[PDB]
Amino acid sequence: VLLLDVTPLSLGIETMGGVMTTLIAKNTTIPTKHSQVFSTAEDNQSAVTIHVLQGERKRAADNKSLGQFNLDGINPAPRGMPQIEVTFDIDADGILHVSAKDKNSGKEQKITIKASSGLNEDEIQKMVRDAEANAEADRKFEELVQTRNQGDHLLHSTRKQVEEAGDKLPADDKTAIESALTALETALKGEDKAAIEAKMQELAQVSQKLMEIAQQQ
Amino acid sequence: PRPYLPRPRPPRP
Repeated sequence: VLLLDVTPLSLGIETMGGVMTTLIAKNTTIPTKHSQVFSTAEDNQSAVTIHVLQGERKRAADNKSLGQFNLDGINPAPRGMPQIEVTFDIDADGILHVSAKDKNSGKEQKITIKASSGLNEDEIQKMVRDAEANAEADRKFEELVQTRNQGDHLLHSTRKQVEEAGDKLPADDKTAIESALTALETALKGEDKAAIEAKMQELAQVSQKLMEIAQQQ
Repeated sequence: PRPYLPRPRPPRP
């Protein structure tokens, strides 16, 4: 054949730290369907937002938003443990159906995105060239995000542990922990991997008595 | 293994 009807750009969803995760690759023939299992970003997260994106960039913010919906009622669990199956199905009319289902709770939500949605022909070409020009930067970004996400997880577990510790935690330690949490927060907004890892360390150094407390029966 | 999803945005602070 000299003509194939295809989805012109990659389609996927936003995942923790502003990353596009692709479910259907650019230039896939239609009709087509693919599924991938995702999980929660934080301990005891009760809901997830499925932000649907079209484009080739690894930074979610530089792709085209097609829609979003939420799925709630996720039962309490450690982050990473719930199984949220997300399915993209593009039919022969180019209509995109996106669903998310939590395997433990059985709850599901879906949206339908009409075929005219997303980028036009001129924006499609610009997008492909944009991603080609930014391929190395986007590699660096994904590295930065793995470190940001560790940073983010430590900040949350530490805050949870301070709450649970309450007045068992000495006043000098809480002050030092508070400062170090704020510092980690600030670093996480920059693009410097070493700076994040550095504040993670500074937080750990003031956290020994806390770790001891969290650890006992 | 699985990639992680963000939570819905709460009301503005």
